[PDB]
Amino acid sequence: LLQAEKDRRVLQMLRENLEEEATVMKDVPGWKVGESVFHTTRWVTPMMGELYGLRASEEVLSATYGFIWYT
Amino acid sequence: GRATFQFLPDEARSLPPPKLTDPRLAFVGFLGYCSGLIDNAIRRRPVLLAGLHRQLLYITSFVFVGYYLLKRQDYMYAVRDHDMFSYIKSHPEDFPEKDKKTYGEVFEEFHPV
Amino acid sequence: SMVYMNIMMAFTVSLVGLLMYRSHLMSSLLCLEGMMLSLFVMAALTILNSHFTLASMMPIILLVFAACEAALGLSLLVMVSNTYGTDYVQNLNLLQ
Amino acid sequence: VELPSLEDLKVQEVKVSSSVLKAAAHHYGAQCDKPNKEFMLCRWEEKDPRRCLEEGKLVNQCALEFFRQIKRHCAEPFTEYWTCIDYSGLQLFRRCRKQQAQFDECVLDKLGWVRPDLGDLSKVTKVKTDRPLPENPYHSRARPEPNPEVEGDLKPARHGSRLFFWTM
Amino acid sequence: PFFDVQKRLGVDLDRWMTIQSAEQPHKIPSRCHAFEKEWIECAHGIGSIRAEKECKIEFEDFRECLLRQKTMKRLHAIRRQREKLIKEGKYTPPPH
Amino acid sequence: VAAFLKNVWAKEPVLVASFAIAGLAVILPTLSPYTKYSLMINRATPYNYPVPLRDDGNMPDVPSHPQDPQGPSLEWLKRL
Amino acid sequence: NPIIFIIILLTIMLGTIIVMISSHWLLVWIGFEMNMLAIIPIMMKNHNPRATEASTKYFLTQSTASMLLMMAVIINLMFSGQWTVMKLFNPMASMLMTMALAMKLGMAPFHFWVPEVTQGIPLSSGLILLTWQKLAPMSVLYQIFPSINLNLILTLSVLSILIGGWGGLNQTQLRKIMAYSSIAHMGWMTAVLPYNPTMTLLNLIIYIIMTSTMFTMFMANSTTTTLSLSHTWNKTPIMTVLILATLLSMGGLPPLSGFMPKWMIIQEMTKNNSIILPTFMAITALLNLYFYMRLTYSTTLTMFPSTNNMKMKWQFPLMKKMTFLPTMVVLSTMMLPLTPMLSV
Amino acid sequence: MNLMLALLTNFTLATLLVIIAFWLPQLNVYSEKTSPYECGFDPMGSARLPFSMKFFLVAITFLLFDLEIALLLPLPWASQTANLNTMLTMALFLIILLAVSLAYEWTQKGLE
Amino acid sequence: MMLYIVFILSVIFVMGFVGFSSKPSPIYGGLGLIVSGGVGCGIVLNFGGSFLGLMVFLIYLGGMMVVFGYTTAMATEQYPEIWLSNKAVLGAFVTGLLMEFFMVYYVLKDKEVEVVFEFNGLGDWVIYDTGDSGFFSEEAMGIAALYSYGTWLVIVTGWSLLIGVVVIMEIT
Repeated sequence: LLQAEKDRRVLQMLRENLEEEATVMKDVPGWKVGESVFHTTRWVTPMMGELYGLRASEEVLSATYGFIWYT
Repeated sequence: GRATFQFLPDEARSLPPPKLTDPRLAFVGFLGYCSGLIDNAIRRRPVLLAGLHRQLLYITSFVFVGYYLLKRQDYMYAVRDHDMFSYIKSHPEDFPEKDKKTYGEVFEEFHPV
Repeated sequence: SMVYMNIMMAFTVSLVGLLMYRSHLMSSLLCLEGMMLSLFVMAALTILNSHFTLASMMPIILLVFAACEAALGLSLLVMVSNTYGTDYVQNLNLLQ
Repeated sequence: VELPSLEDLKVQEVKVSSSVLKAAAHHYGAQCDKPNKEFMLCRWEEKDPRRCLEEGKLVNQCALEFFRQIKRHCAEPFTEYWTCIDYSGLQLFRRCRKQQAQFDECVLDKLGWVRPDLGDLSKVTKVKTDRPLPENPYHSRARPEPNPEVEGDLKPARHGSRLFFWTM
Repeated sequence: PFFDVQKRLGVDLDRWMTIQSAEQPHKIPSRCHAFEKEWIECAHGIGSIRAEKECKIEFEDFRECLLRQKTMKRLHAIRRQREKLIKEGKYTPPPH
Repeated sequence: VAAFLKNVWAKEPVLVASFAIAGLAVILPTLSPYTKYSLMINRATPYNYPVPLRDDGNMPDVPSHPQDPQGPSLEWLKRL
Repeated sequence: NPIIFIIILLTIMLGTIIVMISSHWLLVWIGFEMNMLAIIPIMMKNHNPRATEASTKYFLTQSTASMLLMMAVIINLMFSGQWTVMKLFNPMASMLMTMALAMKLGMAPFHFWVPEVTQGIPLSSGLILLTWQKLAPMSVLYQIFPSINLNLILTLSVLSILIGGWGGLNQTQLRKIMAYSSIAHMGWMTAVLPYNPTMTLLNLIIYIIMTSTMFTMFMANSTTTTLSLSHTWNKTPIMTVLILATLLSMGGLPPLSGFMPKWMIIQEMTKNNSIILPTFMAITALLNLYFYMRLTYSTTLTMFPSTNNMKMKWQFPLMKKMTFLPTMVVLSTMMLPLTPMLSV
Repeated sequence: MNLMLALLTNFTLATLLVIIAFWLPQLNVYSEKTSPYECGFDPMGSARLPFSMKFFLVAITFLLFDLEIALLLPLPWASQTANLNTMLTMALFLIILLAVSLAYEWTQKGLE
Repeated sequence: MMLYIVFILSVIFVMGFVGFSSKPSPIYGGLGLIVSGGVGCGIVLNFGGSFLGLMVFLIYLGGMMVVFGYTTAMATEQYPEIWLSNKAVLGAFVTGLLMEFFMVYYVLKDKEVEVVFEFNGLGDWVIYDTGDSGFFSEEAMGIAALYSYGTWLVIVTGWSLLIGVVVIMEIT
């Protein structure tokens, strides 16, 4: 149960970090919408920079460093 | 080759083996037979034939060892070949059959003095 | 990312004129016994940020000699300055 | 890449604290096991938790009616039970041991449940095969082709070592 | 010369710590774990001299799983699609 | 030799208390049958998550419902 | 004291057996990390004010030599993250391997050392043990063998067999003269190494024997060249035909076995159609011979027997296995096209 | 994030309190004569600190017994395993490898 | 207490060295280490590895260095002046200090300059974690205790130390 809550939280999380990306600019020397940095195709757990963008304010700082240095 | 860190594998059964009276095995330990004679001479033996118990046990050692080592050498040159033909046999595209031409054909240079 | 270019510029601590020289050998031997932590930390990240879970002991074994051995070579530095009282790399006597 | 839309989302998450969520949590799974073990096999057996969202709404569903069940019959002993365990640090289970019966008085009795002491979450189980058991494993591109072998026969050397002269 | 005794007789000297996917005592993976069993599957019956000019595909992404070298650049290049235009419209997002 | 063992115990009765405990901790682990219980407990603690296998035909044991008769007896400890 | 000297002197080869037997980059660190730990006391035994200003110029010159390596192990732990022992997957590794590993062997540079240690170790007994440390490293280079920048391992070679050659012509002490021309024979075996790396070992064994049988001969009292003059009219003349039956064979002339490595090596280094490399090596080991001639004009020319020097006693050293070697250090040429197919 | 708040709090009381003790009367207007009368009751004392060995070894001697009781440290985490015999058979080796390393040197401590 | 509290340690660390990597009168050499070692054990205590950090204090920084400092009373330097002593140490310093600074200045002072220093982005700690996880002692070096699989790794280190003393019982 606990996990079936998370997997939905990231797929929700990518879409907003994509759908709210592809509507930033569509540039002629830009990128295709949601390409792959790899050749191979399957689901590979994303890097922190994927979920949180350059947003980089606080709730990030409480995510990556959240567990370490304290309750 | 395979069965690594083996002096020789089981596949060496099919080789002659290199039995005695070959000049080398005789020669092997000859260079020891001129070794034994040294063994005295360094210390001022001064025998030049001293106890036959030192003046032998060399000749016993070399030819045994020289023998027991030649058994694998001859092997190795066999596994070398064996892995060659079996490659030369396949890929005949890399191995042409040359034609036959006598001399009604070739010109040389032709530069006499 | 960036933490791999520091610490690396740190591991050019070698700098060798200051690895054998100049005198007060104890300064030379020092930058050696701290040449570690450039080997250690650098190898305490790459092991860690990706979960190897197994080589994790290796960091421990990078000290256990780095202290054991570098503490040997201290010993000689008594024998040099026992017979002298000043280390002073400037002792050349055996020549070529 | 293909990601599903924003939809089949915003579903009903069970919203409760982490103290109550461990209050029952125990009678919970031992008696259900209808989607959930099966839902594991829609992950472990085939990865990429994108292709498999469906039972996620089944396993999330089982909980909904569970906590919706318990609210009808007895919430009074439960509400008082997860208060003590919520009195806190570490959330031990050995402080509330006394009240463990009061919650479980009629639950195992009235609505007919059982205390699954040590047999839960062990005894690696089975489910069933309904979905196609997938071939075409995760990435799985191509072979490629190996080396033909060599055995034949073993000759001795042909003419003897062919080095420079060195007959034999 | 590399004798490889641990092949002949039975013991394991090391051979376990060696690669990124072997055991990990409680069975916990690495991040790029899943690309090992992909890339070793490629070159095994190979003799490795054609490997370099044969596989090379299953290797490169594996080198780009490890360092995230590219995805970090296509990422750093969203900071140029937005955050030069902040004043020019589409603040993006609406919070929340 | 027992006169020796009493004539080092009139002089250095210190390390002798270490040897006396040096062995007697090496020997005993090969004796008392309480051990090898110790290896059974320590194997059964589920650090990880059990993953249910696929059942087609057998399925030797271990039904869907866990509390049904499934597998070994770990409850020899609960009474212990 | 006497027991441990066989515990120490055993742990060395145990230091170099974990080197040749291992799969795993860590162990080839620990492996020749415990030589620089376990070599040092041997230098000492008579506790003099050279050995201790020797092994300390050795120590910190094999300390970094190691400690760079551990930096070029952990590079390709980043890239590819697979240890083991194979090509190094990244050029900053290898170039930081091979030219920081040349410190233990020392090659063309990185030798202001080999003469500063081998000279003036008060212990000449051996000092035959500095034929191990030739044998630990090579048992890496044979494995890593298909990764080198290839413009280097020759460039440390060809600047070596030259620089170790000229080094000695100016020398008298004969612990140095062996120190020099032991950089030389590190010029042939790592110049080959990318082409067919066996027919290196061939030069490696023929080397361990010949330099071995020198020292065991240099052990009676012999130290300085002009103490090898007082040799033939004093100790024994059957000694002098020996020291002339090797020192000549060691630079090599075809009826001996010293000619055996070259004769085979050039079969290899041409056939790869590099014929402008080997002459310059082939031709430079020439003036590597003019040590030995002019060493050998010391002992057969009856030069001023020492003084009234009367040694009426016999000998009690350990000649152990000297009564063999210069029948295998000389006469083996007639025997073997084995060495290319025997160790292979 | 509150650890460093609990450290630089501590020093800053201490690194304060030096100045309010050492420094404050240090600029007071009293006499404080520069005479070389200081360095009590060994008035002059002109020498180098000589090497005194049995001072030295008690440094080295420790440093090595120190290491392995870092190696020895992860016993109580390793008491939870699968096959445990490779522990008791192995764990007890380090110790005896420590205790041996005593007995040898124990022939000569000297005056320690 | 921003996201840069890691980058601010290392560039103190990198500056921790150059103090004793030149020529400081080595009773201040230590004070170039125990800062560097300290900040060093600082950096490692992020990333989640903890036990392995808190040891460097115990086995090295605390335990080892004191021997390095318990001598340099036996090799004891002369009381010439020390530290600022001879006019030479200062010349070698800054050009190092600026060399990362001038590096750190336009390494990224702008969008990118240029390529080799431009493939390192900054500021979110892009890689510094992944997802979530379960727990084993932590996950990572929480299980650093292998007297299981590791054995031939110990028994060399176990045996290589035992000889450490014999060598040093002699030359002493």
